[PDB]
Amino acid sequence: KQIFVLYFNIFLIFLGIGLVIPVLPVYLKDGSDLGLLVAAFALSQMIISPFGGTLADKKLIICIGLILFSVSEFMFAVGHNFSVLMLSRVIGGMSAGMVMPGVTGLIADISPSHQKAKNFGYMSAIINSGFILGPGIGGFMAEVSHRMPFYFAGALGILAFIMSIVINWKVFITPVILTLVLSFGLSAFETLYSLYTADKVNYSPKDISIAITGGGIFGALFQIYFFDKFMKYFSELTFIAWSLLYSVVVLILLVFANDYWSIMLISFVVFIGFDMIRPAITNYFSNIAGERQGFAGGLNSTFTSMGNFIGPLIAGALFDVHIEAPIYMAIGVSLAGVVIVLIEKQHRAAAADLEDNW
Repeated sequence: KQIFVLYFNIFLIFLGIGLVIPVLPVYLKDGSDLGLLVAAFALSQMIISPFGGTLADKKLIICIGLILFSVSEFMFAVGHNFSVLMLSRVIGGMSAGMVMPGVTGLIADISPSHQKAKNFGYMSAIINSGFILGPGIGGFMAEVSHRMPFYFAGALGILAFIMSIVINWKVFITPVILTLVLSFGLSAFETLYSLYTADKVNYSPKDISIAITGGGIFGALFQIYFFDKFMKYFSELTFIAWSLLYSVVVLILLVFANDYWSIMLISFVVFIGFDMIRPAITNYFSNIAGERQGFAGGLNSTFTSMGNFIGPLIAGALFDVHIEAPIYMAIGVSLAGVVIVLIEKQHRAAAADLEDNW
């Protein structure tokens, strides 16, 4: 019971990131502006991640972050000016950066024995599922009212508050870039996808929402089942490389797909690669520094937030330049991740053979 509330809390916190994706066209009333709000959320989270951890060193921080998230969501619901939306996004990012440290601290202590190694993988899966389903749930809730999703998210924030009431940096260079790859490959893509599908083949908010929700659900189920079943076939690095290659294949063939049902079916299966990448990256981080737990989680969080900042910002500009440019951006970032994985494999093999020769 006391663990499920934390999972729902972090799910809601990361859902608040993408809840603005399908509705901001209505709120704007006149690319970069669309990505600016999610960038503000991510930037505030990244700034107050180390500060949030320092505060957590001094819990009530989770409750205060939940209250701040609720009030931020409510002012976004009642917001009408660009400044108000900017401030609401900033407080939402502060809430995220004050709630995530508390959840990370409490989940490690709550999980007994060796269960925390898989608990953190499940937490990463929850992060990815919430981040992906954000736009889908937002589009579904916007059907009754375009202002509705923020009232609904604020309400769930109050309910979450009530329920909660009731070293060497040489190695970390590899996973961190990978953390900066996935968050770059995913967020930017998911920031543009809607608009892309609204311009290339003229989707509808209902169709966009059902496509995103189906992709997220299929990706999450495939993730859990065949991630339990798939770590035996390959290793962590080979699995990451293959997932990046699969994501590249899916994105490339999505670029050359114009039919309605083809686009829908590929969107149902486009989120498998990232959903399998994220827990693998978390396991890589855990293996890299077992003793330095929490610090590795801190780097994971700050660089995930940095990726969520960087992705949409240039994704909007590239979209303003070319309609499918963010797709090429994501493909290039995933190819760079593949190259980095190969380089790290070469370095690992060289070190291993050197040690064996010694």
